[PDB]
Amino acid sequence: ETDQEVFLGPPEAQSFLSSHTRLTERFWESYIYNG
Amino acid sequence: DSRIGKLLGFEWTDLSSWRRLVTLLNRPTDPASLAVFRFLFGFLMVLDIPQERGLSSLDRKYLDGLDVCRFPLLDALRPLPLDWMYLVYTIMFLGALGMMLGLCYRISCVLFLLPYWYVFLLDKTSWNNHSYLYGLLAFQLTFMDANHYWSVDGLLNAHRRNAHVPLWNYAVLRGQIFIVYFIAGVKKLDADWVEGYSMEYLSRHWLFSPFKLLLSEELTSLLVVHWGGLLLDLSAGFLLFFDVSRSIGLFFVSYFHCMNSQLFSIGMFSYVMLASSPLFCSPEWPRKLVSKPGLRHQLGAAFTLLYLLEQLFLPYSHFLTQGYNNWTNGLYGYSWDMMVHSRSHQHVKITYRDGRTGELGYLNPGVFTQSRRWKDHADMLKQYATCLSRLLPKYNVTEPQIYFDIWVSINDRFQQRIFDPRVDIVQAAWSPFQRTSWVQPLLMDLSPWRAKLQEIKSSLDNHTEVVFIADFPGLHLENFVSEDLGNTSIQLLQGEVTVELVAEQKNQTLREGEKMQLPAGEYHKVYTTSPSPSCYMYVYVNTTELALEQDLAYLQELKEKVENGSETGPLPPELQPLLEGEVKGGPEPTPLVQTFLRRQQRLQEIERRRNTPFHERFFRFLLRKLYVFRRSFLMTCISLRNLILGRPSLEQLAQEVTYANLRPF
Ligand SMILES: *[C@@H]1O[C@H](CO)[C@@H](O[C@@H]2O[C@H](CO)[C@@H](O)[C@H](O)[C@H]2NC(C)=O)[C@H](O)[C@H]1NC(C)=O
Ligand SMILES: *[C@@H]1O[C@H](CO)[C@@H](O[C@@H]2O[C@H](CO)[C@@H](O)[C@H](O)[C@H]2NC(C)=O)[C@H](O)[C@H]1NC(C)=O
Ligand SMILES: *[C@@H]1O[C@H](CO)[C@@H](O[C@@H]2O[C@H](CO)[C@@H](O)[C@H](O)[C@H]2NC(C)=O)[C@H](O)[C@H]1NC(C)=O
Ligand SMILES: *[C@@H]1O[C@H](CO)[C@@H](O)[C@H](O)[C@H]1NC(C)=O
Repeated sequence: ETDQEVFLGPPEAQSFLSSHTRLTERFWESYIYNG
Repeated sequence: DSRIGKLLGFEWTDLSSWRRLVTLLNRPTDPASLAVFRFLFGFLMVLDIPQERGLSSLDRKYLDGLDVCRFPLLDALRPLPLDWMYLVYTIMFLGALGMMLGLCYRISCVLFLLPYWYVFLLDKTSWNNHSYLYGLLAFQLTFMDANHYWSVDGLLNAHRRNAHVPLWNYAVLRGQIFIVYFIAGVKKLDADWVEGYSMEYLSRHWLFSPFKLLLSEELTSLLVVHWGGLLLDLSAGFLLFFDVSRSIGLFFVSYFHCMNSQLFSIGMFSYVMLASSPLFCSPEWPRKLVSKPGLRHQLGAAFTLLYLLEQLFLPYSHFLTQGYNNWTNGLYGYSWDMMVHSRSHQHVKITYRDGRTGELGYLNPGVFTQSRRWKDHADMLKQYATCLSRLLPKYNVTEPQIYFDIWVSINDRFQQRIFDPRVDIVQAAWSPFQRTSWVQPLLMDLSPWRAKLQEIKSSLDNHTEVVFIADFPGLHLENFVSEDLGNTSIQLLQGEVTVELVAEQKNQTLREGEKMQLPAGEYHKVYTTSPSPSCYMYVYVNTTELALEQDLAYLQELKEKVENGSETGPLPPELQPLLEGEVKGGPEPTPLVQTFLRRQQRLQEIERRRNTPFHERFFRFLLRKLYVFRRSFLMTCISLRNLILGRPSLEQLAQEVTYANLRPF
């Protein structure tokens, strides 16, 4: 899958804080809606 | 005439010896209720195969030539090519139809049971309680004589038309449903469920609107959602059996299952439970609506006893398979712990070191994967590490060493690591019957802080955000604050940490309460230098978003001033596209104008969506379901034609794939 979807640069891989404008209650037992 | 015999349906002397127990468990009963349950279960499985099992999405899951990392229970299991998978799903659909219509019941039950369990064991990422329940119900119904009433086999065979069935056929199903209810209730006797933490935000739904007339929102989320669920589980287990309390139990079960169907997207679980609810009535209820023991006798009793004991034992068998143990217990799917734990992942870093040059690089978090359950189990992490270790040589990487750093919090706790970030998972040791040595323990001692943290969550402004971190001694965290995230501060809550700025190589040791303002656009490190775990917090705001929002607000205010008649002076050329709304015959607009127009269009779309009648939504839902079913049928037909009569030229294949993907209209 090319070298842009498999590898990340040092600056982009250590960005710990990602804000909004870029739920978090994953309950496992919920089928993923996909058609 | 004894009271015990009237309540429980059997006398004590029936349990005195083995022969009397076998005689009791093989008494004749009416087959109507079992037939109705079989029909409903078959219909629901027929409807469920093309929706949740993945018959429509099968052409983008097992695509040939794609290198994906699978998560099967056993490494020996491998998926077949796509056409044979479609054949397997066709066989499963035929078996479900045969179970629904009662045509060749045993063969149909086998043809549904075997492929279903093959699919279930082929992937551990799609395990849930309601699929384990379907598998168990099919396994139970394989042996039961459910085809003696209201079935095609009765019309085509006189010997199996309105015949008697043993009582253990009903006993096994009743015991299974009771075990589901009671084990769910006793698993919900957790410290995170009796206190209102798990599923805390479910009281804001409109279905709980009447409860708000007499109670507050917090009392609604504590009394009704949490304690009511446990009480309803235990009471639904016990009340449906007795004749006095069966009606109230049926009403409560029906209300609870309808509300669960509407609130969640579990699928057909609520409908299957509703269909299994009337099994506790007399075995001849559907009829009034219209108007020396041998070998098998002992085998049935032995099967009933052993199966019920195994179903009781399995949810608590986590002390034997200690390899799958984690912060929670065991793999998800067969413990009946539904909606008890919630996870919010913050950051996942995958580092690789080449074994020939020594270079250090970073991989994408979820590459070569189709699910995101590998962040919480050691076995799936080991499988993913092996998959990456065998796939990376295709990208000019020699024998790699892979390290993982995953942050996760359960039920609104501190964000902490789950796996040791200094251990090569490729060469790590893992066995199913021994505890893993590279799983960090949960900081359970930091339980009460979940109160205090919430206070800080109320003290913030409308744009500030906060992230709470708990770290182990010895370890360190390396972070890169982006250029946009100006005004980022770090405060220490408990313990001792050292913060190092790498631009000038300067580190300061922070004590409790101290606050620091970290640089934006540079790298920093947090080392833990205390014998105990240290808890701190990141408080940050996005400066670029704030400036953009202020500029957009100023632009909207200027537009409103133009609209209301003020600002008699000539408009700026940049304001002209705001009034016109179309960039035709002019220069390209600034990104601010494009952003404002996009936001206005999105708001208009949201308002239009809100102002939508119910019947249009129902029609769209029906059209979407029809499209799913049609795509499933067409893809299955194409695959079967490829299998039987061979594969045509690429032009015809492309034409057929284009036709199968067409919207109904
Ligand atoms: C950056 O620091 C915080 C957010 O990270 C904010 O500072 C607050 O400053 C306002 C100014 O009056 C106070 O009302 C708040 O109480 C402060 N919040 C605290 C102390 O938690 C603000 O976004 C930025 N402040 C500066 C000085 O740049
Ligand atoms: C800032 O303080 C930290 C606190 O330990 C220093 O880190 C240690 O880093 C050195 C590398 O020079 C290692 O040899 C030690 O083993 C580390 N300590 C522990 C406990 O692991 C760091 O070097 C300091 N930075 C500067 C520029 O002096
Ligand atoms: C901080 O807020 C800004 C607000 O603009 C976010 O920025 C946008 O970033 C996305 C990247 O996902 C771009 O596609 C948009 O074009 C940006 N908007 C612009 C330039 O107006 C940003 O992602 C947020 N997070 C960080 C870490 O900066
Ligand atoms: C290096 O890798 C790239 C893509 O991963 C590709 O050109 C080839 O596999 C390698 N090329 C050379 C010259 O080693």
